[PDB]
Amino acid sequence: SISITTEVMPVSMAKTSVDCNMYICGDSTECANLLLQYGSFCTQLNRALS
Amino acid sequence: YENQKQIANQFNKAISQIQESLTTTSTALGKLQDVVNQNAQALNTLVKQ
Amino acid sequence: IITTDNTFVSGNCDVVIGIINNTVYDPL
Ligand SMILES: *[C@@H]1O[C@H](CO)[C@@H](O)[C@H](O)[C@H]1NC(C)=O
Ligand SMILES: *[C@@H]1O[C@H](CO)[C@@H](O)[C@H](O)[C@H]1NC(C)=O
Repeated sequence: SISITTEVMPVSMAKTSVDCNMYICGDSTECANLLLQYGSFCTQLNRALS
Repeated sequence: YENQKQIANQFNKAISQIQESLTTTSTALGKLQDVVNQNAQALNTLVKQ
Repeated sequence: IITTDNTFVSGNCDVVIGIINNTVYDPL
């Protein structure tokens, strides 16, 4: 007999990004100056997601 | 067995072409470069923090 | 034993490098 069989494989997922200042601080100027004290944490997570 | 000289000549020319493509400044070894870069990048971050 | 059953024929004895002289038995 001749049989035909299905196999389903995932290839990719969704490409997502976050604005680190918009998530953490929103539109605040005080929060941005307080977040500057942590060094480079937003750049590193943006680089990983990219 | 009847085409041995031609096959040897083609083998020799392909070997010669590899060491020219690996001389004319290609970026075929970028997979080995990226790894190096990644290490440096991560470690540089640990210093600046 | 080298016979015609386990051997095949191709061309003349002029282009292969290293060919020798030997007999090939045939079962007639
Ligand atoms: C093997 O090497 C010898 C020595 O040069 C040479 O006379 C002979 O023809 C060679 N045989 C083959 C099959 O290349
Ligand atoms: C095989 O026999 C032929 C006879 O026609 C001869 O010319 C040839 O030299 C022989 N082969 C060798 C390797 O001597």
